[PDB]
Amino acid sequence: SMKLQDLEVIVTAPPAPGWGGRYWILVKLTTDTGIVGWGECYAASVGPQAMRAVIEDVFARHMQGENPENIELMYRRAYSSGFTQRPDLTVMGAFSGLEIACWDILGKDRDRPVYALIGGRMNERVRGYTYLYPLPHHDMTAFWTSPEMAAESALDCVARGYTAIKFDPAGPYTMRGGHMPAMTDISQSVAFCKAIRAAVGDKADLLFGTHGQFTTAGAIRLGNAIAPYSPLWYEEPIPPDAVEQMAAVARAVPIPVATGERLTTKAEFAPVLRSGAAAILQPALGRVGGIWEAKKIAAMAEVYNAQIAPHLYAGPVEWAANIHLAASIPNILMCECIETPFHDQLIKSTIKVEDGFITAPTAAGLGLEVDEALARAHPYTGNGLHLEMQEAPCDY
Amino acid sequence: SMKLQDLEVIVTAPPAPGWGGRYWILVKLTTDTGIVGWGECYAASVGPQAMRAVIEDVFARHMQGENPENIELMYRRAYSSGFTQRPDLTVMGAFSGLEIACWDILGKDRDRPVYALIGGRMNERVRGYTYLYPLPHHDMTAFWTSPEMAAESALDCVARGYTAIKFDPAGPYTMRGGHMPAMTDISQSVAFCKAIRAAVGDKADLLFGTHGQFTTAGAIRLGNAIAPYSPLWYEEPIPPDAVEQMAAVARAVPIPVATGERLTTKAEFAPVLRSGAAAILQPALGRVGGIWEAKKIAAMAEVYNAQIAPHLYAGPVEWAANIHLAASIPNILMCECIETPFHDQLIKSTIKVEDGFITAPTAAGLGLEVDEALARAHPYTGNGLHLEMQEAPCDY
Amino acid sequence: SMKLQDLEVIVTAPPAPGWGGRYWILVKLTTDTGIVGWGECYAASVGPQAMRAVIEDVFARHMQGENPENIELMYRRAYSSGFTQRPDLTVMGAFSGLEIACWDILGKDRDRPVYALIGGRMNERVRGYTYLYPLPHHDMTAFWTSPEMAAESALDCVARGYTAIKFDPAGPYTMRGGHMPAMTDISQSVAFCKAIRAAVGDKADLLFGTHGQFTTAGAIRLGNAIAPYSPLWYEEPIPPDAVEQMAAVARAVPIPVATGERLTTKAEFAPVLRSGAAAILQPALGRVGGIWEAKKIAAMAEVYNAQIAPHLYAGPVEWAANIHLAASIPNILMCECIETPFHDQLIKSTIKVEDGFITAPTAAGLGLEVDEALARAHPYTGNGLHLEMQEAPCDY
Amino acid sequence: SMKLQDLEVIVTAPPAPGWGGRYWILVKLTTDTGIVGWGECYAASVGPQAMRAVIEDVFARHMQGENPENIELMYRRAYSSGFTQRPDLTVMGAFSGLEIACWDILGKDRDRPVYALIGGRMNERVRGYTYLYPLPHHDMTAFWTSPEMAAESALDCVARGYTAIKFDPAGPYTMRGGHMPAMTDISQSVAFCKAIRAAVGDKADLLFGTHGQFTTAGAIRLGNAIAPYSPLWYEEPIPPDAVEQMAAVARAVPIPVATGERLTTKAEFAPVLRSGAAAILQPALGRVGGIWEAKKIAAMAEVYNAQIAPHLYAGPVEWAANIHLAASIPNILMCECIETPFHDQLIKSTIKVEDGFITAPTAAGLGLEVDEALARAHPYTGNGLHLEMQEAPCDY
Amino acid sequence: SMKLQDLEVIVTAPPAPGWGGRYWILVKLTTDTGIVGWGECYAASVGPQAMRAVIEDVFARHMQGENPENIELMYRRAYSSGFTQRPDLTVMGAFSGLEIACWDILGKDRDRPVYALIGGRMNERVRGYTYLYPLPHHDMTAFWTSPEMAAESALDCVARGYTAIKFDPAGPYTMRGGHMPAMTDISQSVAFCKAIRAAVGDKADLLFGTHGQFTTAGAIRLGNAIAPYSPLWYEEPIPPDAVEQMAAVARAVPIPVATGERLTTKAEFAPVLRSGAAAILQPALGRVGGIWEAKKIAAMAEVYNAQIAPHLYAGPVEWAANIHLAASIPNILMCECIETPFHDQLIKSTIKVEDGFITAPTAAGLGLEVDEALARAHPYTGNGLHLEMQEAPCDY
Repeated sequence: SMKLQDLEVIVTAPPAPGWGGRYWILVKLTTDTGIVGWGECYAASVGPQAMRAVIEDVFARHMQGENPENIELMYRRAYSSGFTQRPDLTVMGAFSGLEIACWDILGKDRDRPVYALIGGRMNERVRGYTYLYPLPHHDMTAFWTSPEMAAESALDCVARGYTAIKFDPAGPYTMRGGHMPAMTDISQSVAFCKAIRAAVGDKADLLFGTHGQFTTAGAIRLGNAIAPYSPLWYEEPIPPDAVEQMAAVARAVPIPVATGERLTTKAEFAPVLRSGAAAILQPALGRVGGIWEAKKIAAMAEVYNAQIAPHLYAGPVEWAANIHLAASIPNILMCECIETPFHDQLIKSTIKVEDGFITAPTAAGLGLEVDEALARAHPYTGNGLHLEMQEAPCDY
Repeated sequence: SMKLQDLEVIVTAPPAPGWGGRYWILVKLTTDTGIVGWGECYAASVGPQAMRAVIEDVFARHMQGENPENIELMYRRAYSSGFTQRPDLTVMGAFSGLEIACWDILGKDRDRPVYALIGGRMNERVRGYTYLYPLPHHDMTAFWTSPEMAAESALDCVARGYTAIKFDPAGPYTMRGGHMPAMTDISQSVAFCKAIRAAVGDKADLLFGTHGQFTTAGAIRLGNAIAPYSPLWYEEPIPPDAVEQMAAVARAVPIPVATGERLTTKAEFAPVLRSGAAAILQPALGRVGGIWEAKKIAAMAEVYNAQIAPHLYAGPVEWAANIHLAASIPNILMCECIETPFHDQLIKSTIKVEDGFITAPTAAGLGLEVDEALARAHPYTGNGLHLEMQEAPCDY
Repeated sequence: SMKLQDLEVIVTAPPAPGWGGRYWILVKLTTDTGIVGWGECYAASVGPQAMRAVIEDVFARHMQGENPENIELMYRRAYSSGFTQRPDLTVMGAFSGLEIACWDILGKDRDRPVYALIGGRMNERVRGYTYLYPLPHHDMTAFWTSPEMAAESALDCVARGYTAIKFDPAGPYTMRGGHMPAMTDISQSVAFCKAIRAAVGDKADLLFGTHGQFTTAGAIRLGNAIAPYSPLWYEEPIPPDAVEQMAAVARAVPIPVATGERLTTKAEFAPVLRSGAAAILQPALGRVGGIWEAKKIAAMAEVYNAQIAPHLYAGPVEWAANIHLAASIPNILMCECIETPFHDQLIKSTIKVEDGFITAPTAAGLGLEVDEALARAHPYTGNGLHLEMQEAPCDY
Repeated sequence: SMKLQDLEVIVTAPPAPGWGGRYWILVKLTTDTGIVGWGECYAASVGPQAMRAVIEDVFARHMQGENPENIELMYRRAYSSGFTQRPDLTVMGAFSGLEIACWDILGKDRDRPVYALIGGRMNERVRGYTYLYPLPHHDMTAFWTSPEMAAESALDCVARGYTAIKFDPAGPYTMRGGHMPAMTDISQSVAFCKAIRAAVGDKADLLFGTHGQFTTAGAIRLGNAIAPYSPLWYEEPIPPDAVEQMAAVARAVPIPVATGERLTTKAEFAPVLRSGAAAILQPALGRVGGIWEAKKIAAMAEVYNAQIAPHLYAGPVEWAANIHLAASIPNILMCECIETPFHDQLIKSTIKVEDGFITAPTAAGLGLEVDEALARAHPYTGNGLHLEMQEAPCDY
Repeated sequence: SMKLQDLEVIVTAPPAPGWGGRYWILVKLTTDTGIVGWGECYAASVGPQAMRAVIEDVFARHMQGENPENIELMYRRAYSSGFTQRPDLTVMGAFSGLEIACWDILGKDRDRPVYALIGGRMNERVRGYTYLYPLPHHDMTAFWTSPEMAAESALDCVARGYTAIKFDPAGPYTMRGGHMPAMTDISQSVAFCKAIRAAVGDKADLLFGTHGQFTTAGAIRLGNAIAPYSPLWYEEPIPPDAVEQMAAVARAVPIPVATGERLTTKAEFAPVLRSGAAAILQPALGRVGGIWEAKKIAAMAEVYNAQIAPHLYAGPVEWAANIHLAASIPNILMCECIETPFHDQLIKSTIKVEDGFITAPTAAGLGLEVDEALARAHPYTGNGLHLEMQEAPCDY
């Protein structure tokens, strides 16, 4: 009948230049019958050590002993934990990773690809995209304020088959809340869009990968400045804590709005759709509630004629979860990709970006072979968080 | 992979008094590997023979030769058939039954119950309800306008474990569209409620089960008249073709509004939730687009703090799908039930109501032993449609 | 007094190149007094043979034996059939054709043109428009992605007296639901507009004739990309299954939105006008519920200061119905025309486009002389639907 | 085609006690081919003498020498007269009566009843209702403030077969605008409903026939007070010049609101429906724009799940146009009736109320035989308008 | 300036019967200058052990080595931790308790009560209230379903000077989400209100203390049922994850809605007020973001003419922060109180309820003298969370 039994947490630090963050939180579950599943947690409101305790509390309290088929039940338990029953970002981070592991386990038990268990091969291939990263000759410090070098990266990404590319020239996000962009921030953003569009012409779409730096006013001003270059989407124009405000940006600029990487559960995505705050949803599966929760959200997007674009600023296990969701949904737009040697070998190259696209895996579960020894051979030893928000204010 | 190859359509007609309708449309699917699934189409816009052609077409065009795992894909094909991509009540009725059979097949192939493949056993048991049917010693003509006899039935249902009962005392629905209830329609309604509430007290809920006879004005007048007897739902107050009007009713009466049986696809249920037209959804699985589609709707009701009460005015195969949906969703209210000797024997009693509740089936697929020879022995020889809207006007 | 007695269904297949689709579903009704009427059905959710049974069911069940004068009555039965009373796309497709045939009958009985029966000659002549089709010297396959050949074709349309021309360069529509355009899809749309606008100058309006390929975001991006060339309308920017979304496109682009060819009944058109989803309504009379239902819709659009543009992707019979509707309403915009030899011959040339306009017919009924012989000598033997949604995704 | 040629206006004055008003304005049209049609104008802003000049002007400018078939065209002309194109109550009151005569003419030319021309026999019998008028033995002046005597009248109406009766005990309407009812106005209204509901029980519906006397606040207070007696409708709760405000009453009281007897054209009825100001429309056909205009309005009501209750405070001719409209619309609710010997005599007893209902007429046109001699023998010699608004304030 | 230096977490467990929960999480902060401040964390998503790691992380990352005066800055840091900047229930539960200790420290440094620091003594006495707990002679298990015994408790509370009492007879809250109440749930709720209102008369207000058990529909049914007994408020009618939905209850029932004990930060309270979801806010200070955050929220409530009713289901330390908030805000309504010997002892009887009220404290800071030894002598040895959500479904 099958029962979840063992939990291991492995925090692994990607090697410099560390595209993808300071550390990835990996979970490995084992059933009483020995079926092993991998998952990944997306949480950094507190550090990895605190998260370990959180993940183990979630697992023991709501999941250990349970039949892995009972995803609804386990979600309801974690979501309701401690008389809450409302989005707990940290707890959901914990549960999402464990839940993804459950799916990897279910695919192995059923001997099918995960997407085959959740609606079938809707898509043979999935369109991918990547951030513009420094080229092996780019001054890695200048590269981040250089329209010219970004355009070079864009050109290289296109040659590799990518049909869309993301970037954020808009300046620093801070702990202070939204701020008005400096004029130089606006000019910079225009120069980037101008340079990158001129480079790739029609061959690719531009994704403005803003990080919620701005007040509604600021976002609108910046939104209209980059409008002329025909960006596919305008990501997180304002901080994730004001739904009606983001819908206000959406109405005021011609660019489609994208958001979701910092949201969790359908409870939070529902109002985003209902108000018109975004036309493109970007869950981080390691945060949002897992694959199933994300299937629910994707069905919601359908009735708003909206598309999903799964977030990735983490490791290849989370990414695999994204691919499997992407594969099973009619309204997929594209999957975010982070192509590094370390991403590739953590899973022994089992899933791969091929000329811009990702093919639906054939292997069982997530289709991964996780290199646990490599994972353990790279411990995190910093005291920072996976991601961090600047202390200093915008520079005028 | 398994491919769907064969299709058999079987129209069977319930022996009198025919609780459940004039005929049930069963589809029996078989894959190339010899696995058999049963589905049930809920479609009566035209007769069984036209529907047979519709079902045959839909199957050959969009499903035959396809991996049964690909439910998303097949739904998209059917939904879009012929450059439509909007709800087609007749095609979707055909697809719904085929899609159901697909899940029976997948359940057998995985050797698991259907609910285990769609989120797991969220519910060990499911609350049931029945309509108030005449007792053996009841004049089967007088019964339907009799508060006194309806109360005897109410009592009999309570003694049998049922914790909820439905009735409709409000007069006939006609081809004409909504009308104003005769004042005697309101009086008879209030008298039913008075009698049934008196008899059961707290042991059961009252489900006022209208058939959309009324104009908005009329529906609101009726609703306010039966509100004192505290019904749990007010079902289809008006016709299924004006969401905003139903919401109007919902805002003007204290009773929760239930609707669904005449709706199809999530594209029609979305505006129902969005506009406040109904707090309780009642999809007919043989009509909405199948089990998967209904899972998406249940997920949608979920962010409206709303619940699902699967419709049943058909045979035991559709009921079975209702119950596998029910067992899998946290936001289930109750399942419509119809206990007749024919229902029971058509599935060799494999699924049964017990003391008002239904236990999550255990066997593979839908968990049924369909008695094909018995269904074929009961051909439909009538001229009528499964249901009919009378021609005569409301009698004043 | 006279009654509807006999029905013949005749499916006819136009010769290549096939402007008008794969087949037209013609209905011929005969009264017991021997008067003959013709009509056309617009339905392709299932194939010709299935429709035959549906049409035959609809007629036998609700129309046969009935006084043709009773349009309201027969509509209520079909609309309500089998306890539905919400739009059934397949049943209404069938009914519309029978309904149009009834009008032809009525016109022949009254010895007056149909328009004279439904409000009189409001318009002496009716403004027409056409798709841009390949000129004889055009590469058939290259033409469809060539701004240059389109402008050549558009110039020929102006020469023949057309004052508006339609085209769709935006790419393929798929069963997957709305997608985001490739930048090439946008570029190409712009080049088509630039080219076609430069050729015709003020001499003709451009109608951007899109097909619901896109997501709301994608539709908005495309929309104000083509705005600089001043299209008279922006057709079906998104799929027909999300009203509120289409209104969202309408608020965001400066172009007037037209829609309706995949809609049926006033019940579906009412929320389109009410929501501001479209300023221009394009019923297909063979689908929408017939000439009468279409008059009701046209009067509805009147109180929204909106107009009607009858859709044609079918035969001269549906077209005849369109023109009689057109001649009878104040708020007529224009009438889609498909000028092929076979369109002409099937009605022995009884109605003609002349220098871009059609003159109100004088002959009784629809004013046609249908060439049954011709129709029967062109049967449809194909396996496809009149129209079809492609399975492959948009190419990126 | 035949052309409208001659106009004859005939103002006739019902004998005492004169239920139906001070005078009816009849029009008699003759075609060049000698066909005679009768209609009725409903206009009293200015007196009989000024209205003659209005009617003669409208006829000569817009309708004389036109084919009577061209109803849309003639409406467009009158509606637009003198660069207006917005509802002109006075002009439309003239055109409505002329329009009705056109339908009478058309029915005779076609040799069918008018309803057979406008959608056919949707209804075989029309449900009727009547004001509570004094019984012979009643003090004709005490009666209007006597719940007891009103109850005797209602009870007599039920014996004659009526299933709904109307009354207004709410006090006088003044030229001042809406006022707050005196507490005595409210208590008397209550005492009327109580006595009439007690007398009729379920045998008849109560139609509260207010005359827009009250401010919104006052309307709401009155409505709530009478709610307990369950009136089918609450007529003109406030003046007809603030729709948003009437919607406010409708939302604040449980009683279905009815209005329309003082509105004209679909341009004024659209906002009523659209805002939820009324659930029941009551056009006066001699004012609203004619039979065709009433048809468009009825179609509009359909998509709001609302009904039509044709107004009558005039002669038998406008009543006939009411009956033919009612016969042709699915959403009829009931027709107001005024039973006096003079009504009967003016049309030679040709259409009658029988046991509460009216059977669809059979003779051609309106099916009337108007007694011109009797009309010309009853000249209006008074100065008063058909109806008037009190000068004196409400009495507190 | 002084800097926060040391943190000490102390989990303490109230003795039986343990009103106030399973354990309280206290924090003790010391400055480099040796000043000691106490606070209380309100978090139970995860257990005491995980929360320690959370609290220690938050303190070390964001507050250690900071001037305690910088409350805005420390909040901004914690709120934003790890690129979040949206409400994190778990992290905020940690920071809230730390924040309270900061205020205790500040009050001591300034040598004034905390309220004197945050707007001053707006109120000299705070109005209090309490749950109905069992009286000694009560069967401690029969009591919770005994209207009779609850009435005895309420009556005892009135003798002690309370002017408002809270109770919840509505049934259990489950991890499943909202459910429909059983009729017995509704009848018992009614019997509770009746017996308690009868006993207290006008001497006290009834606070219906529901726990978000119900679906919207169910919430509305329950509310209407209890309305007659005139409760001052209706607490958490539904789960805290659908504001639009809670506003819907508020509009549908006459009882003022209260909520907030499960929300955090002004970012979640703003939409509540803005949508009319609640008229009375009840923040748990140990969860919402601290005393300062509660102050901003109270100011927000002011412009909505809404009040604040500080939540307490924890120890005396959070209660103290409640009292100081209450003392400083114009729109206080009442403070929840839990009177156990252990509450008293933990703070050495230093703040007390007297005759239903609490007098503004006088000693510096929180005005408490926390008994660390008593706290450290009552370790939590259980595994359960402070509160939990039932697994079992509602019993019908």
